[PDB]
Amino acid sequence: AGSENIRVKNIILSNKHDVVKPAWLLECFKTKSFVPWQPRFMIHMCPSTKEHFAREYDCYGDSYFIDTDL
Amino acid sequence: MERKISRIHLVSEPSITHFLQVSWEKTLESGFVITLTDGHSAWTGTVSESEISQEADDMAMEKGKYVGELRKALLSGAGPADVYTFNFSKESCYFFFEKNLKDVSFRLGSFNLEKVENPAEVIRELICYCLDTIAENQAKNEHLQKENERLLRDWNDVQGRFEKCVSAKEALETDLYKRFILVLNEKKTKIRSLHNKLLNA
Amino acid sequence: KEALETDLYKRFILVLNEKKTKIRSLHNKLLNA
Repeated sequence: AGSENIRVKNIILSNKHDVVKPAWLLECFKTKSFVPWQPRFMIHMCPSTKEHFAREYDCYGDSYFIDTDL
Repeated sequence: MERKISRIHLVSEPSITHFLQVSWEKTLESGFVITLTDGHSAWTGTVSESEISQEADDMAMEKGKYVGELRKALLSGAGPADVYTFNFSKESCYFFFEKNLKDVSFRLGSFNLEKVENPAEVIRELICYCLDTIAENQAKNEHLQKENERLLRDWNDVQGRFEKCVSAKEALETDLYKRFILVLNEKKTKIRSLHNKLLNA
Repeated sequence: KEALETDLYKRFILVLNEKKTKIRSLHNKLLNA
C-alpha cells in the first residue's frame, strides 16, 4: 500500500500484518533479486518483525551495525 | 503668523507685475492683512471676520466654498480651472479680484486698501522674509540629503550582510550533516567492535 | 536559521542518546558473560 487510504488505516490498526511501500517492489524488479526488508520502505511492523528489528535497528530508521550515508 | 506672497498682473497696467502678500494668524477665515507692492509704492489693507461674512452672505453660498475660492485666488493656488483677474485703482485704493470664464466675470472679492508713508520698510521686511525662508529651506534640504545618503549606505551594507547570510545558510547545514555522518560512523564502528568482542565469548 | 538549528540539534541529540543507551546496554552484558 502506497497511499494511506482508509483500508490501509484499518489494516495497520489491526496489528496483524505488515505494510510495505511500493518502492521496495520497484527495487525488487531492478536488481532481478529479492531485496531484504529494511525500515526505509516499511510503513508498519508486525509483532514478530518488531521483535526481530528491536535488536537490529533503532525505533527509527537509523542503522545499528552497517554505516549510514547522507 | 503665516504669510504668503504671490504675483498679480493688474488689468490697468498689465506690463508691470505687482506682488501681493497676505498674512493671517491662525486661519484665513479669521481674517488676513494684505499688502500690495510694485517697487515704488505700497498699499495696505485688512479683512476681518465681519467682512468675509458679509461677502459670503451677499454671494449666497457656503462659507467653506467661499473661503476655499478666496484662498485659491489670493495664494495663486489655482491650476487650469480658471483665470483670476485683479484690478486696483491707484487713485482710490479700491482693489478687487474676480474670475473670468466663457466671457463671464463675477466680482469675487473687494477691499479698500490704504497707502503707506514709506514703502522701504515693507519692501525690506518682505525681502528679509524671503531670504530667511530660502536659507532655512536650503539647510533642511542639505540635512535631508545627508540623511538620505546615510540611509543608502546602510541599505547597501545590510543588503551585503543578507547576501552573506543566505550564502552561509546552506553551508551550515552541509557541514552539520557531514559531521553528523562522521560521528555516527564512529559510534557504529564502536558498537560493532563491542558486539564482535561479546560474541567471541 | 534558529528554528532549523534547534530542530536539527534535537534530532541529533535524540539519535545520539539512543545510540548511547544501546552501547551501554551492550557493554553491560560483558560482565555477565
